[PDB]
Amino acid sequence: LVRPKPLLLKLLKSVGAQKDTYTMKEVLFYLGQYIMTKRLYDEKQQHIVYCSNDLLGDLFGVPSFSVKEHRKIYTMIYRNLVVV
Amino acid sequence: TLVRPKPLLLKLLKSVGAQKDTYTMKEVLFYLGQYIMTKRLYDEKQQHIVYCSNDLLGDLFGVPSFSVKEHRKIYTMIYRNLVVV
Amino acid sequence: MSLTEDNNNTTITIAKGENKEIILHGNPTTGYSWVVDSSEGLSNTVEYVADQHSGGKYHIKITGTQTGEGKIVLVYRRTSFAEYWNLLSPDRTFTLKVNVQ
Amino acid sequence: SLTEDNNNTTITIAKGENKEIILHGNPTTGYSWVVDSSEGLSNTVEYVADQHSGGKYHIKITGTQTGEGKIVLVYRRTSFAEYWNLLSPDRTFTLKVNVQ
Ligand SMILES: [Cl-]
Ligand SMILES: [Cl-]
Ligand SMILES: [Cl-]
Ligand SMILES: [Cl-]
Ligand SMILES: [Cl-]
Ligand SMILES: [Cl-]
Ligand SMILES: [Cl-]
Repeated sequence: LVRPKPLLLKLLKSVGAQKDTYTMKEVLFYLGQYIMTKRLYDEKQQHIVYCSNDLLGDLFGVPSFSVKEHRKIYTMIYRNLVVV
Repeated sequence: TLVRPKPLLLKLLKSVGAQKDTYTMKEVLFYLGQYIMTKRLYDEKQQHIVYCSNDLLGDLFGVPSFSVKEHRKIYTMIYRNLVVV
Repeated sequence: MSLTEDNNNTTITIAKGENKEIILHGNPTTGYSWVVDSSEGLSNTVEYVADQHSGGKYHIKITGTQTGEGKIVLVYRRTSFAEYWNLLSPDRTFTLKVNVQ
Repeated sequence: SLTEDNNNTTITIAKGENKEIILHGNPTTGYSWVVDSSEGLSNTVEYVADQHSGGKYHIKITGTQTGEGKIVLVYRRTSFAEYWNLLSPDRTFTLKVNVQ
């Protein structure tokens, strides 16, 4: 069970999230919703997420990241929540 | 295969970022999928079931819900909502 | 006699043509089920059996069909909307039947 | 070698015999030919770019088990949803089985 920090919380809520406390599974779900809805992934290599002009970029602190790098993604997410 | 969506379907496609009046079928299917995903209209436990009775999608398909497994039914409902160019 | 969750990531020996049974608890009312992700050297059947006295058990019956080091991988999964929706647009497919003599 | 001409047909090889399937693809699009299933056969897949645009996928198969075998190849591009799903891995059960 985790508590998203304000910027991450704002992202999740922009795609339907209601609460303030989540499981990691839920956070990952809404993050996926967010990326898919704003179509941030590259068309030809769909593991590449471009976010340099998106709040997700500010949040993660990157211009882009690859979905293949699982540990990195978990790390970037963990930096932006408090483990309740 | 180029198509022109009728007004309800066009309103749906534009609500998820489409900006044209003419589309390929590939594009129509993509945006319709985006729409269902974004509004989470599908059932959580049986994710091929889409509930749309209180939705614009239900109006244009004329159903309370449908299953994504029924391919020919889906294509039929989509085809009734466009005209091929 | 039968393998269960505790036999995960182990090695067993069977005779070609011998049957063995894997039994795993599952709850398909959630939409998840046990399915064969991959196998080699084996044939199989999967059956759900409700607990008669939540959920039930998946019985995966395997049969050794080719001599050698075989393997079976099962996954407890639920098909996603994205997966169903993708199937409306089929990918180009090449199919070749091969009679091995 | 076999090509798209041989799609949806049946051939007969001997156990241990090799055959090559050659299919055009263009991985600069993100698509590639991948093996969907391969009963009775072992295989290798290699892409060779057209040096003279795309290129050719070489799928070498070998009869590894006497009987009615089959290979299915799909020209596909992994979707974002498929990548993202792997961040939440499904429970798996694995059993090595030495068949005698
Ligand atoms: Cl809460
Ligand atoms: Cl890649
Ligand atoms: Cl237009
Ligand atoms: Cl079902
Ligand atoms: Cl129907
Ligand atoms: Cl062992
Ligand atoms: Cl989707």
